Amino acid sequence: GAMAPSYRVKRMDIAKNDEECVVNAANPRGLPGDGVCKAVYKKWPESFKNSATPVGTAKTVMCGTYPVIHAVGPNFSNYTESEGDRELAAAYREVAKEVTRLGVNSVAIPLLSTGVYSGGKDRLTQSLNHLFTAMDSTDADVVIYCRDKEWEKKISEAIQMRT
Ligand SMILES: [Cl-]
Ligand SMILES: [Cl-]
Ligand SMILES: [Cl-]
Repeated sequence: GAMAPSYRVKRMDIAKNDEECVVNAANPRGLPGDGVCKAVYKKWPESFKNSATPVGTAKTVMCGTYPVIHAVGPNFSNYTESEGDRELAAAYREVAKEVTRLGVNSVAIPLLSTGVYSGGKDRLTQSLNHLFTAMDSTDADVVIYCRDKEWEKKISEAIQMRT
């Protein structure tokens, strides 16, 4: 585990992370996809061998010795707010299980269901709070990756508010 487990936020491409493993914001079919998923496909294409997994689950595939945790959040275009919220919570609980199983001291993680799976809503707070519910009992250093300058400020403020 980390000596003093922390949360941090960085505004940059998660394919350039400095952590011991990465969480892909995957689609259920293990396809290259777009956004974070396409960046992850270009950087770790070997990790997409048999990476298909259902909504609300995470499936780890090794690229060399580097673990890629494919986490499948719900597309809020298709799910009801209620069922989508349950699947989004579940995906992050499965990430925490994988991070623990792998024995890593650090993980790079995007905000699941905040981009093309957001159904056109701002889900920063919803997605981040489910990330914290899952990851608070883990001892890995967590580094959250985002692309927007206003999102960076809001995530940083949310981390600092817990102290
Ligand atoms: Cl970048
Ligand atoms: Cl998304
Ligand atoms: Cl963002």
